[PDB]
Amino acid sequence: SVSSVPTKLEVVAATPTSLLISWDAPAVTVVYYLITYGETGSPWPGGQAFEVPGSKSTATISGLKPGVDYTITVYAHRSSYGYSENPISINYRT
Amino acid sequence: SLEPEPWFFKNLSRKDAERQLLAPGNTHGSFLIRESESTAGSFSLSVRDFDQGEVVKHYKIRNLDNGGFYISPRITFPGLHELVRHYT
Repeated sequence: SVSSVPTKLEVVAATPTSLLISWDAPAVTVVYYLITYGETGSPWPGGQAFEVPGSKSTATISGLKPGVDYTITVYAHRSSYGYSENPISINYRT
Repeated sequence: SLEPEPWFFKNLSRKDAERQLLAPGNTHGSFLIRESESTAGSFSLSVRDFDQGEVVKHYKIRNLDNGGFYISPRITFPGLHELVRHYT
């Protein structure tokens, strides 16, 4: 409702300047993820983005301005090119 | 490689793109593609949009490890042509 890939996502380690995010390793094969982050209410793409390979289940975001509300969103791509699967988002105040 | 395409504007600064796009004759959603001063050998898309004045919004074209491109991680493409075709 509507369900996403990955299904669950949480911050498992914080410093004031950076975050380690972790998500449930999905059942279906993912070639790669794309991960955005930016101040809650940034437009349009959501802020800075980077790629992580499909085998990985963790990502580290750094260089964050401390005590600031960030939206962090993960997009899973199950083929080389095309539409991502339904993304998952979390908000975190550093 | 991109030089033949009309939408690619070679040797065009970010500020020059603002002037080019804001100049008269450009309807809303007028766009171009430029070399990114923003980030080394990659490209950017500049577009005419209105912000509650009229303005030029710049979007970074980000690269994938497989060589493809994306502006938004919701959709990725093999090349720019495919990206440009889609966003038109």
